[PDB]
Amino acid sequence: MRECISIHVGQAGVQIGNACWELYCLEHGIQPDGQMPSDKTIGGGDDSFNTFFSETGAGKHVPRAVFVDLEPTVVDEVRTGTYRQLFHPEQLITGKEDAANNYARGHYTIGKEIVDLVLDRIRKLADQCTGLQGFLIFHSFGGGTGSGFASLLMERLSVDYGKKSKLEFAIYPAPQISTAVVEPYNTILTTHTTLEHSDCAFMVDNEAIYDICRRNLDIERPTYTNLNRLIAQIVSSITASLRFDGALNVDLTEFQTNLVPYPRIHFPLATYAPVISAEKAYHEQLSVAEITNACFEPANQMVKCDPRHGKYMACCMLYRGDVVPKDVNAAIATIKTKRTIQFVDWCPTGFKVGINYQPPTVVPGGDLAKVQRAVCMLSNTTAIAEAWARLDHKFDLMYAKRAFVHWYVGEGMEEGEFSEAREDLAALEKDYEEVGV
Amino acid sequence: MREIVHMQAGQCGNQIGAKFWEVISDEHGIDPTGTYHGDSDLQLERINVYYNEATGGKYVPRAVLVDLEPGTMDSVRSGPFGQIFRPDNFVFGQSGAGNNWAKGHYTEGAELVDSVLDVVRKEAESCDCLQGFQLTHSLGGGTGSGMGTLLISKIREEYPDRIMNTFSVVPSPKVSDTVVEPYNATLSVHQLVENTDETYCIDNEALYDICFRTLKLTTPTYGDLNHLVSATMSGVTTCLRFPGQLNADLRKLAVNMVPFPRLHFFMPGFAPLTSRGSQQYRALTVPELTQQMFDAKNMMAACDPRHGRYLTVAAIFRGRMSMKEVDEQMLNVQNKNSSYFVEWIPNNVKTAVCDIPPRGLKMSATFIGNSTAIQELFKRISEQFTAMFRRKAFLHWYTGEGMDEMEFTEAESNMNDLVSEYQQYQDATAE
Amino acid sequence: MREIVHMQAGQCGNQIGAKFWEVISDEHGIDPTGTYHGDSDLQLERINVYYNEATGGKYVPRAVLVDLEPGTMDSVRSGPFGQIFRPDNFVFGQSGAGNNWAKGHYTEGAELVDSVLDVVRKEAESCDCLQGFQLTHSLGGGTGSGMGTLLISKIREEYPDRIMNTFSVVPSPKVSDTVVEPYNATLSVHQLVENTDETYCIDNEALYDICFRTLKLTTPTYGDLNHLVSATMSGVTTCLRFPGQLNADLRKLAVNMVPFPRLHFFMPGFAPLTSRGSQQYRALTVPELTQQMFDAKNMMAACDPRHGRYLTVAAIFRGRMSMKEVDEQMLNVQNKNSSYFVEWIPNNVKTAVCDIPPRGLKMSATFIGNSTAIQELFKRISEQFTAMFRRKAFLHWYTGEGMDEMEFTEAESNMNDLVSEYQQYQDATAE
Amino acid sequence: SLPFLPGNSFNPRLGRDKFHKSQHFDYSNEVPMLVGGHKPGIGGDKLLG
Amino acid sequence: HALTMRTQADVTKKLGDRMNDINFWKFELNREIEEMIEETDLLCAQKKTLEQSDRQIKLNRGSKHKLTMDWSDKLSAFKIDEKCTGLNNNSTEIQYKEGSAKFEAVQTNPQSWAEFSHDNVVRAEHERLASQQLRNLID
Amino acid sequence: KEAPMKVAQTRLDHRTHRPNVELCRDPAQYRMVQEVGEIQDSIDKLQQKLA
Amino acid sequence: EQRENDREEAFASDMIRNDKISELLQRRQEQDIRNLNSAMNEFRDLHQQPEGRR
Amino acid sequence: KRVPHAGMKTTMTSSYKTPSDPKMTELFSCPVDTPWVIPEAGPIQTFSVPNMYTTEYKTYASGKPITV
Amino acid sequence: NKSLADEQAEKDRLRREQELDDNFTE
Amino acid sequence: ALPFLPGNSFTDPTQRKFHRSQSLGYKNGYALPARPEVGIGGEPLEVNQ
Amino acid sequence: SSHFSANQYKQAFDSRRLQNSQIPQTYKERPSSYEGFTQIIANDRGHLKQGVPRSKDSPWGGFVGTWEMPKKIPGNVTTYMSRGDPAIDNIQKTRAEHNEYMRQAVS
Ligand SMILES: Nc1nc2c(ncn2[C@@H]2O[C@H](COP(=O)(O)OP(=O)(O)OP(=O)(O)O)[C@@H](O)[C@H]2O)c(=O)[nH]1
Ligand SMILES: Nc1nc2c(ncn2[C@@H]2O[C@H](COP(=O)(O)OP(=O)(O)O)[C@@H](O)[C@H]2O)c(=O)[nH]1
Ligand SMILES: Nc1nc2c(ncn2[C@@H]2O[C@H](COP(=O)(O)OP(=O)(O)O)[C@@H](O)[C@H]2O)c(=O)[nH]1
Ligand SMILES: [Mg+2]
Repeated sequence: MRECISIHVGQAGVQIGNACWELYCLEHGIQPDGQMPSDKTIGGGDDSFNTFFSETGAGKHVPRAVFVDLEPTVVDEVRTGTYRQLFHPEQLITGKEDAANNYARGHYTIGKEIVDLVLDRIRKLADQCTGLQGFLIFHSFGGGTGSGFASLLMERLSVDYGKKSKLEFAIYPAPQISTAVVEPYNTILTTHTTLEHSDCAFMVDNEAIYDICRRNLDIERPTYTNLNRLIAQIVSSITASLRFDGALNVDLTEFQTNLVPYPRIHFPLATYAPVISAEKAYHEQLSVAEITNACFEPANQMVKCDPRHGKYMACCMLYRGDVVPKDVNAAIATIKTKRTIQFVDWCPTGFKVGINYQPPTVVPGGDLAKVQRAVCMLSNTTAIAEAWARLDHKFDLMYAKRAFVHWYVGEGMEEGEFSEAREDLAALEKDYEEVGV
Repeated sequence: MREIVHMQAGQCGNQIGAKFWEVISDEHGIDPTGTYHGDSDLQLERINVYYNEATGGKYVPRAVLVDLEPGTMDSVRSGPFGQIFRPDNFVFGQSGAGNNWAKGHYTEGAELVDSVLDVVRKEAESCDCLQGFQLTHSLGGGTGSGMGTLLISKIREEYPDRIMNTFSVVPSPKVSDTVVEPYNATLSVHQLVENTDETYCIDNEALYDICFRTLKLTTPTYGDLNHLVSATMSGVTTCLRFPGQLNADLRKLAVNMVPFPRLHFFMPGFAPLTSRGSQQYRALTVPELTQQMFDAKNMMAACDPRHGRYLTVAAIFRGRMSMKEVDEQMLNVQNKNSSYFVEWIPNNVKTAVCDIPPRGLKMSATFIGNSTAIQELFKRISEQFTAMFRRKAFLHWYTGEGMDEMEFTEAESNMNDLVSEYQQYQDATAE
Repeated sequence: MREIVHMQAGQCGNQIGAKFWEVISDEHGIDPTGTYHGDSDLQLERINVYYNEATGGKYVPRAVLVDLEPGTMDSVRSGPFGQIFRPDNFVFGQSGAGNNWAKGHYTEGAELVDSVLDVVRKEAESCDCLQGFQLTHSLGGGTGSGMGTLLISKIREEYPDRIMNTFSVVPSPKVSDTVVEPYNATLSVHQLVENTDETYCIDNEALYDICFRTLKLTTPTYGDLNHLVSATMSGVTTCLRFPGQLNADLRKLAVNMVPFPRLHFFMPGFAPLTSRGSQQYRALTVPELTQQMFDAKNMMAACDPRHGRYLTVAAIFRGRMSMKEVDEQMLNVQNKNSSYFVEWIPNNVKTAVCDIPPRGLKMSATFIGNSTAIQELFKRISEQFTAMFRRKAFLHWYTGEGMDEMEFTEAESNMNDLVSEYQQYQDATAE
Repeated sequence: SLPFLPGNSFNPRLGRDKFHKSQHFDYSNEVPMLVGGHKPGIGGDKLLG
Repeated sequence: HALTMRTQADVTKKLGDRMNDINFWKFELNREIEEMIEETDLLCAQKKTLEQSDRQIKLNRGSKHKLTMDWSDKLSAFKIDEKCTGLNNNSTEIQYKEGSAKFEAVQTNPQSWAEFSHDNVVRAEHERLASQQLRNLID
Repeated sequence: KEAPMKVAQTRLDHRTHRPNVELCRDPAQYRMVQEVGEIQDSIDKLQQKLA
Repeated sequence: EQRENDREEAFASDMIRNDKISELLQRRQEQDIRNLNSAMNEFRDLHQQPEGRR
Repeated sequence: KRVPHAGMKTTMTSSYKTPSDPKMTELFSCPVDTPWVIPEAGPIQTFSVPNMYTTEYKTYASGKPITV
Repeated sequence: NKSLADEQAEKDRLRREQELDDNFTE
Repeated sequence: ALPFLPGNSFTDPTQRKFHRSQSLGYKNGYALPARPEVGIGGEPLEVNQ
Repeated sequence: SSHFSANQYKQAFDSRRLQNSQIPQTYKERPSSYEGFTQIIANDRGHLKQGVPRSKDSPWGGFVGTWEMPKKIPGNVTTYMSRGDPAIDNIQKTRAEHNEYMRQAVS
């Protein structure tokens, strides 16, 4: 009955999808060939996998995912990888040319090449689903397929499916870490397109997760695998209550209601605790109050945006493990009595608590230690107006000289979309300052 | 043969009512497969208050499970005492309102009320007396508040004179567990005031305080909270379900509770309650039962009764006792605490005594009280509502699902009038 | 000793009647070879009603099998319980109507009705009392509708006083099953109004929801669909075959329902209906049996008697039960749902009771209703007919098979007049 | 499941691959007659008579 | 009744843990078999010094045979533990038999059985590395 | 107690067919042999009360 | 009165046993569906390899 | 001469490998056994209450005085 | 957690040996 | 060993399987409740009908 | 091209519980009733004769393809609350322009 269709667009989205589907296969006991390990006795005759893996009449558990990227490799790496038998051949869609860090290529010329095919696959998966909780779109604002085609797919999904829940996982561009030059252009255009065609877009960024891996896990070479493993743990703690028994159950259609106060303010943060290594987990108690304080500590954030400079508007706490609601209430009340954490005056009831009995899952060969309790904290501070200001300053800095505009012009968009995108983001910044005051 | 039709809606409803059914089944001697392994015939004499007779010794509960989303209903039908319910009494949707009163009341929740009323009509006309309906809902949620109050309104229109008892898990002073719970609580209590004739306000912080202080319990879990709530559900029905020296059914309780039609919010209580290693210090007697009832610690609401005035109060005792002892205890409480009771009503205590105690306990007692301290709960909800409503926050999620600001304004004014009524009856003098 | 002859026309009629002879051979103890292996003598005690006796112990059915192609009758003969039918009763042609009413009524069915009439005349003069005729067909096919209505017309010309029953598998509102169903149904109903004594309009979609919701069953299959239809026929006919406290044959049924001659279109219903694994929770009482009768979801037609108004209701309780429970439940359901009942007919329910329940059942109950809600079916058919006939859809087949357009206009006018009288008797008041 | 009953019937055709239908009725020269009686049932299964 | 049911639950849990251990070792040395086949095919392509290649390849083929011996043993143990975990009170296969509460003669510790499988895998890895060094020597 | 008594016993001898090295005295057989002794012990408590 | 109640209870018990037997047969038919699907997968893996196409 | 360990070995194939670890048992089953057995409430526990399941109507024509 | 840290240290040592081998076959 | 009275319920701290089997579901367009066969964690049900 | 309702059986036969989560196609349920007989308004070719009213819509229906859809979609907001007055004017203007674009593509 619970159904989440997971669309991974972009190279970042596809790699994060690899990590998250490895995590779900491990959590539901599905081997990489897509079958139960030659037994139907683990969990009995269970169908708790139905939230992620469609099941045929023979034991093959095909997932409910669509992996889309215009460029070859990466998706073809999934095709020729260890999880080759698990994924359906039409579930992995690949074009000929690459979007090449171009929002115009992703949105007008090359993105519209594959959008009918991707929508057809999404339609078949939705018709196979017995009642959708929503879509989970994994992408990055860096540019190209994860920006232009992601915005186009969201726009067409808003056309077709109406008021269906769309939960987004965006690798937001880091404040100083960057791997491209047109990241502000692509981010401004994608945000302007997807202000109205979105519900709740969780943000992560590579710089803050690098700092997390350096400080907590003590990894001096964090590659994208570790980053995607923490993102997989975040999305698994998000979706755990649809598939595991919990004291307080939260589903996918409550994250918009409990975290979007106003229709343009739909860009929440993300935090996971306790992100810890084995030698530090041997020392630390990792109690409920400790991890609850660690979530609101302004060093465990994964968005690289100090929330002391902003005011909390909403929070969604997702506890999992052998956590008790009595200590949950005690810790979340001590946070409210604490003065470092500051809330808006118009939201006294600013928390949504969801408790799940299932302990966190330890991947083999991973970096996180084995913990009995965990919190996935989902804040909605107005501190992100700082990041919007820095991004808008970069956009104006490259836009006054009209640099890199001729690529977008030659690939199918004029100056009007640039101008109205910057106007919309300035209006968004004024909205953030107004909702802050 | 006063039947009672049970209704559990929402996640909290489907948990609390399931615990209620598995604590009623042990009192009436019903095993998990549904047969009657009873000790005395007193368990079988009044089993039709909650059960319908089936083939053999099978007794099926008269409960309706309503939810817009499977989940905890699957959990309670896969746990113990979950296969006794009839599979047709499991009306479920597919989306879920999910902390949205508008989505639970004026959307896809409204295209389940036909099936729910079909099930309720079946279980209602499969009766002969039909004392009342009771609901176990969860003010602060989507399918507990909205859909539950919609069912309350429709069934109140169908059956006006029968009892419409509700058990509302109200929002907490500290900790929210839902961002939009002031909106949900106000929009649900607006329906509750005009529709229901008696409503028991259970608060999760009060349950936590009882389990942490009277019971210690280290790690309580929601099972013990639901057990406390369920014990007080059974405490107001034990007079119907077993013979006593002084019987008082739900209608007698309502008549001796509410002085005015808009004062039907009580604070329940169950007070044989000891710690783990505290049996050696309390040899249970009627006087310490009464002082544990009237103690502010063992009140299942955040409303301190010392910050108010007891309009009326009822006490349903179970077990073996002396009526002289019971009446002298309540008179002694009233005479010592004169200012905590309204002076224009003499003997605010309505006593009922049933001979049959709960199993294990020698004798028990259930406390319910209509006091003017519930204005603190309604005033806190009004304060949070007017904090969230001035800036129009989290309100497009309601007006896009299809309502208007006039309903919010009317609900706020209704609850303010409720606060004003409680305040004017708190400080009213005799002459 | 009152004999009735059974005719099957078309694919639907052939399969439904084959299942009907299967179930009424099972309840009479007839093995597939044709002999008798029943337990009690009551099974063969009134065996003359449905079976003719050959030499020895052979009991052939009193059935006529009509289809323009060997086809479905070939499957029936090469199916179980297919060897009991006499090979001389299989009347078939060579061409086969291509879902064409004009072909089944004017071209292909014209030069086969003589052979069918000779078979029917012989098999009816073999009778001793000859109560009447019953025909199974659909109003959506070529030889089911056209040849069936031609048979009805010729048989009413032959024997004008005998009872006529049709089982009339009507087109469904949802899905299609044939694209020329409005033409076939409009041309067949125009014959059924002026030539049938009673007509049970049976809907595939209503039977689908009956077989899939109230019986679960996952894959329903036409075996179970036709068996539900056959169970309704057995419950209708049973007072001829088994004794009871208050018996009622076909003429009693037709007299006590049909108020005015062109209002003999009924909705059948069989109401023991237990889902898989809910018999443990089932109570098995007369009030529950009557409640499962008088539920709108249990009708075998798409029309809603809650939308319409009941004219006459016939209930046959086939089994052992009490006149107390039966009569008081009929009175209670009437007095509660007096809105869905005509006031100018006081106590508009006929009650019949048999004594032999189905094998494996304690009690059964067949439901027949003559509500004014059945005008919705004819409104659907007539509106689809208008939408096709305005643009002359598929009309070249009917005109090229030698048949004019004034036949279509007269059929539509008769159906619209039928809806007019049904609405008139719905909204007419007492005084 | 021993009594017949509405809906209490299962599938004997389960797992079968052949569903061949034999022509039991045909016109020999001009008259209709049962040309079967020596032909099997559905899928080649033997009949009774 | 409570004690007998709860002991049965503990027995089923321990059988499930044993089944997981069998499945892990099964998959591990099956993967080792696959790498042995792939390395053998590469050595065949490199062969197409010759006597040394023949000896090393024969050692590889024998190590693959020993791994397959172990795989058959673990597959048989897995199919046994499947039905032993699946059996319960309601199942019909449950049967009278004579006194079977015995500890047999010469049995293995779990650590000794895991050590035997680990030594098989280590010997296969040594043969694989030797064949890789032989391929590098040829090239 | 008749069902769980033979659930143990049928499980033992079916686990004696482990071919060469899988015949293991794992920490499942230790609890499983004790189950045979315990259920027979608990039968004797019931039969003593039955007598 | 005892004979009336005994007849009603005996009929009811026959109902329960028939429904339980029917449900068990339905579960066996579902397992047969799974077995036929596995056999079809084995037939596709055996007789329908891409090299076997003409 | 290509380097042996980091020569041709893709990141996903070296990191997103098939899961294989001897500690998969602890993922879904605790090695610590549960330290209790709990039966249902019994007759000696529901009848330890003095004069249990009797009412005040039973003292009529009983012959015993009322000390309850 | 002790076993996890021990095998992570062993994997780190094997990493160091492999990277040293790559550096010296450069 | 204990009566069912408020704080006399003990939960197992060892189990970590949990999950949730989907029993109540939809097929075609209708509510099939379906018989539950798996508890919370694959443990057998205390009642088997 | 019609459903004409199912009375009791509206629990099923809606697209959301028929596993079709897209936007439903709305039909005309609760069918009407006529008095009898129809005008023929068509020849033996399916053509509409001279005089009958004809729809101004396209005879091939309306299906705006991917490459003729407008490059801007409004957002499906249907709330108009807590927005500025220029914001509401902008949403209404772009709704009108995109509806005009779809009408241009259809006809
Ligand atoms: N967390 C995480 N971020 C990634 C990963 N891969 C890429 N990114 C981020 O994605 C941003 C660039 O977007 P890409 O996904 O590479 O671009 P694209 O979606 O493939 O579209 P094109 O550039 O046209 O090919 C970079 O700034 C990275 O921060 C990954 O594996 N994990
Ligand atoms: N007493 C009690 N309260 C509960 C239980 N489950 C949830 N709640 C409370 O219900 C509130 C959440 O409401 P929710 O169940 O999500 O409402 P719904 O979405 O309409 O079902 C929280 O504040 C919890 O404190 C329970 O089992 N017992
Ligand atoms: N209930 C039921 N309906 C049937 C069966 N076979 C056909 N029908 C219905 O009959 C209609 C088609 O009529 P058809 O049998 O082709 O008539 P014919 O062409 O004159 O033989 C369809 O709407 C079907 O729903 C059956 O075995 N059972
Ligand atoms: Mg790329």
